[PDB]
Amino acid sequence: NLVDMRDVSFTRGNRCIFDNISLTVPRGKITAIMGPSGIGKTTLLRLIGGQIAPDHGEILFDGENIPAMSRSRLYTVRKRMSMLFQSGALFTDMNVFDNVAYPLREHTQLPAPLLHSTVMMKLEAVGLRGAAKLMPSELSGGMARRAALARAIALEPDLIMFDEPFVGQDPITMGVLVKLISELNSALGVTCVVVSHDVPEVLSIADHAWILADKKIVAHGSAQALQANPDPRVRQFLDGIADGPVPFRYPAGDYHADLLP
Amino acid sequence: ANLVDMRDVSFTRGNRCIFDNISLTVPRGKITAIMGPSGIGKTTLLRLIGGQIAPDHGEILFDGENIPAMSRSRLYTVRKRMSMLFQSGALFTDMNVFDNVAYPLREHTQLPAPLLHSTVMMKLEAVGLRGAAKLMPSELSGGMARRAALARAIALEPDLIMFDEPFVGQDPITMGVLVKLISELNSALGVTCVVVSHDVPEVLSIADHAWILADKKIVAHGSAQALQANPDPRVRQFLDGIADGPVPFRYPAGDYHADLLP
Amino acid sequence: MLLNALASLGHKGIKTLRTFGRAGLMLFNALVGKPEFRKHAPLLVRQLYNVGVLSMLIIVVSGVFIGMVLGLQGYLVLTTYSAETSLGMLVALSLLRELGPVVAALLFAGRAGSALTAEIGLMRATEQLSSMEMMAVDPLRRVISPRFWAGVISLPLLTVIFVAVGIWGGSLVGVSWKGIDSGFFWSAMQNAVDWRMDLVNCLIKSVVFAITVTWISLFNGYDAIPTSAGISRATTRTVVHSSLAVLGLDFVLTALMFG
Amino acid sequence: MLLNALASLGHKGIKTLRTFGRAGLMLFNALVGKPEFRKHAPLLVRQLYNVGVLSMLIIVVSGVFIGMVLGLQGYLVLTTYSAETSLGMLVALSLLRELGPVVAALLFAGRAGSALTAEIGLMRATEQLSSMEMMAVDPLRRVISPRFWAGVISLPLLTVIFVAVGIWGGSLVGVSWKGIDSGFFWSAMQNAVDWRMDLVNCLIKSVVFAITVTWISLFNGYDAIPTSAGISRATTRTVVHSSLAVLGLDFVLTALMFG
Amino acid sequence: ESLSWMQTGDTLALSGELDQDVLLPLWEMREEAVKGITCIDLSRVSRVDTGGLALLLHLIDLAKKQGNNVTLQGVNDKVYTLAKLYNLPADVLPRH
Amino acid sequence: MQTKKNEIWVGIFLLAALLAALFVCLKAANVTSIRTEPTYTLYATFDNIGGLKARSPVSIG
Repeated sequence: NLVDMRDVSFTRGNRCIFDNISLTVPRGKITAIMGPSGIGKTTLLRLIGGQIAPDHGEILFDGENIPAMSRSRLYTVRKRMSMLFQSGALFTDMNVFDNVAYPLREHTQLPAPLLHSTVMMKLEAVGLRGAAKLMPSELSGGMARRAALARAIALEPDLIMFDEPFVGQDPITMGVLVKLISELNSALGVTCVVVSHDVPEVLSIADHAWILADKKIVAHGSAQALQANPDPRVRQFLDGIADGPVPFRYPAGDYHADLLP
Repeated sequence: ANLVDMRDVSFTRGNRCIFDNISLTVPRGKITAIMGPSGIGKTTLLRLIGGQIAPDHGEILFDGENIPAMSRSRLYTVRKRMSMLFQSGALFTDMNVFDNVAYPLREHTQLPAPLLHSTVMMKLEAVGLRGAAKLMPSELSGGMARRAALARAIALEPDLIMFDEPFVGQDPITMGVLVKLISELNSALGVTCVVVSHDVPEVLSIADHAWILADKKIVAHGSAQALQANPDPRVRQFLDGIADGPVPFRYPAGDYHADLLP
Repeated sequence: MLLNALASLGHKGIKTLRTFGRAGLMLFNALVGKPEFRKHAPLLVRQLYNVGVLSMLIIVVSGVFIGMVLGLQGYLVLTTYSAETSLGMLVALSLLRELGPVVAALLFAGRAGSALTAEIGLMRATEQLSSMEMMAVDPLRRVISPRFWAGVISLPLLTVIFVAVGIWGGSLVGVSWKGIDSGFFWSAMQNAVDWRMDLVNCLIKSVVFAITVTWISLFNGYDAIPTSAGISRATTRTVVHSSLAVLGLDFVLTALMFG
Repeated sequence: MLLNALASLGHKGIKTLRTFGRAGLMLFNALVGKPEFRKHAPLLVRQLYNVGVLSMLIIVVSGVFIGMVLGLQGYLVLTTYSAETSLGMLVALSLLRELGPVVAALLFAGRAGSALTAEIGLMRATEQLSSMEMMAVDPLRRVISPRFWAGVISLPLLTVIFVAVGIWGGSLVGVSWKGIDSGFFWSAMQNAVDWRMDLVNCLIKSVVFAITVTWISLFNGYDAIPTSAGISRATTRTVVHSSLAVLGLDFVLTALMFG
Repeated sequence: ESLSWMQTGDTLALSGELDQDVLLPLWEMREEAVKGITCIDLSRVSRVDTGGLALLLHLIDLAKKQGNNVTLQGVNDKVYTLAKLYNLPADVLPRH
Repeated sequence: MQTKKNEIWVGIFLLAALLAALFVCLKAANVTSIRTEPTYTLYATFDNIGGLKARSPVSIG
């Protein structure tokens, strides 16, 4: 196991997010952490990277403390994470060729003719070799998300975190991003963490599902044992039904007192 | 018979051509689904029926009357019977949710003051937002703002509701609510819904006639059953998430032996 | 180069005529139309709080900060001249002829002029102006017309507050430690101040400085790309255009009615 | 009324102390780190083009207009004492004392100060600073450290261009339009032969008014809501906070150097 | 687009079509219209919108305070279809 | 406690600084507002007052 979130609990000043949740992911596997909108699915990956510190709890980085090394030591662990974001996380003041080689000019010591042979072939893994001298503002929504995948494999990481991928896109580019995770899991040997909410496509590539409901952990089954779970909260996050544990209708607010008078 | 009957119309920009040669019809009482891949101007297709932009040479009808050949006062007499819905929710933030629903139900109307308070409360129960009427619209979520503006579209009882890609980036919890209110309001009010969302297991489940616009043309005008069993490399590429095919998975280029080693 | 040298300069002249041609066409449809008097009566009060009331805090606190520096620097230049009683012809005459509608217009474009452009730009990204066309109402007469009349009647009203506080601000730094009385400072101020000379002519140049500022704030808010970068590009565009429209018209308005 | 009235003041008293808490902590962790001179050597020239070179289309073309209105309005007021000899006296003395680092600061914060907030705020909306924080590179040294130094050394370099466009801008009404060329105009301009007055004190006020503008321009862009409305809100509040920082501190900087 | 309502045999016979633009002769003269009405029958209607259905709900509250009840017969298809969509409670005139 | 006690402790400290701020701007701004003078006039006789106007101060010694 890479990260061991035992008793982590995140609570803001107004509304709390996590209260005694538990996450477990092994190495070389794909684990999808699904959940509805409204809850802090973006802030779940921030605790692994160490950008914010939790109130009560710890993240065990395979025998190493995450929020206890904030003095010139978190940067040595952050070089092998390469967190991928939902929107375009690449810079707009340069071309897309300098975005992929951006961790290669400050961390690795590679010459200039050797850098052109290790970055141009990284774009062939995502299929963007011909689009190398193009501006990031000229790319589309699905094309700019694939440029951040070549930047994620620029330092050979061990735990890639996909913060809401292939959401709000066409099914042409949605079938591309689901295939690139399976090609980078077996041929490279990395761990992918997906926190998307799209049900009928993330279960075909993942090996562990973690459905969040009532801001707690209610499901910890696999990709095949999740559909046979007799739970009212787990099955409501499946194929579309309106009624369930959460109500789509607002409760009784004295409808007879404001309709006729 | 039909309602729109869109003839051969085009819409070309200064550098990019969006529509070249299309032919589409919309019947009365049915739900028309016009879906396709992203990148093309799917938003500008609904703008031609309303009349916000100037199209190319063509002729579109609205119950027999030509839409772009209208005056200023003649266009507003037919644009109040459509009440299209946008993606993120085009609701005003300078007022509450109770005054946001009855925005066309107050200016050009003949309803008195005590009868106007009962009309909004009946329309808010059709979408499930009766209790959410005394708060700011900025406090609502993404899926909650689509149902607040859905009750605004059924204020003047329209006949052609045009959805601008709904439930495209929401959770599956609220996705079952938006897919239920379209099929419920179609049989209860007799309105025609136009959904341009590219969700092949969601839009096809509530529609009876689909349209595919892949190469800027009408390539498939079948029903919800004959679309999945149509042998064609272009229509089957959009279905079930096919990566390789007519769409280039790689970028079109060459000289692979000239950019890797040198 | 000579044949290709006009390919970059001649194309900018076509878009310049289309830019200024759309500003005059938008203002013609927003003013000349149906006389909506009873309908636009609560709309003018709503658009007077964020333009007149919310921009009143900056001009009041800067009115005492424009007289305490002008009245203190004006005391050292009049040293060894025996003209300490003529302070009213320097702190009150320059705040009405040179300053006044020039400095307050630069603060109007930063607080009220900059926020008026970002308000329409935020409603264009959410397509709130396009939804008014589906409700069979005029979008140029409901969201643009109450915002033009609320800015043309506020900046001449905010100019008098910038003058009267700045006159009292010059009297605050005047009799503070100099030892002068309150009879000599208000004696030379009454001279050369009459009708159609300084008080009326300040109100004449103030309403011209209110149309040209609010015209740019409503045009760039209506002509912007509906994205995250188009609103911020048009927000900073109105501050540069109003800085050249106020200071650029200062040389024109000085040649007519000197004083 | 002792507990209900003081309940709302506690929410606006703690957050105001935390407003200046993150403003001083961000600037502190940008210069006390490791010193690199060759790493930010291409990064400093890139940020100097946006702040200093693109801001030349507002200060230079309007600095002549401020120099022109100081000759027209400064001629009819002195028709009975000195109409030709003291024409170039009030132009060179006012532009080098209070019109130099103050009037050009409103033009610097309107173009290079307002867009600096929207540049940092756009990176937090599409998550650009968070992706740079996920590497081993300090995010407070790539977008803060070369951008703060490109605004500190830019405004004194832009003030002298504003001075040279004001003295020469007042020369079109001196040597022309019923005036003398160099006999009575330029002879009364070198009365300040001391190097301390109008040269050091003009450069001192230009450095102080450059740090206080770029600090708020980098604070509102770094602390904003990651949405479309949070970037436009911090752009408006930057111009208001910078205008009170160059006018409220103008009375402070004058009271010890001109009194 | 005409409101041809009559009250002779203590039964309000609504004719024409109920819309959101013709409600002035029926809303102002509503206090002396219903005083002892126990049965309301309508036949000459085609479609009832949301604004037309809001007038029928206000006539029930004016009759419940008098002491007696009221039953309605002759329902169309469009009346009860929009009643199930708007989720009317049990404190109003039911589907009997 | 400690969630509202610190707000009133910093609340009464700000009103202590607010009322002290009005005491600084009390000797220069509040001129001819509370310090009045009794009203009894005299009469003089001259041939020409020169450049004398209204609100001209008189002085003895």
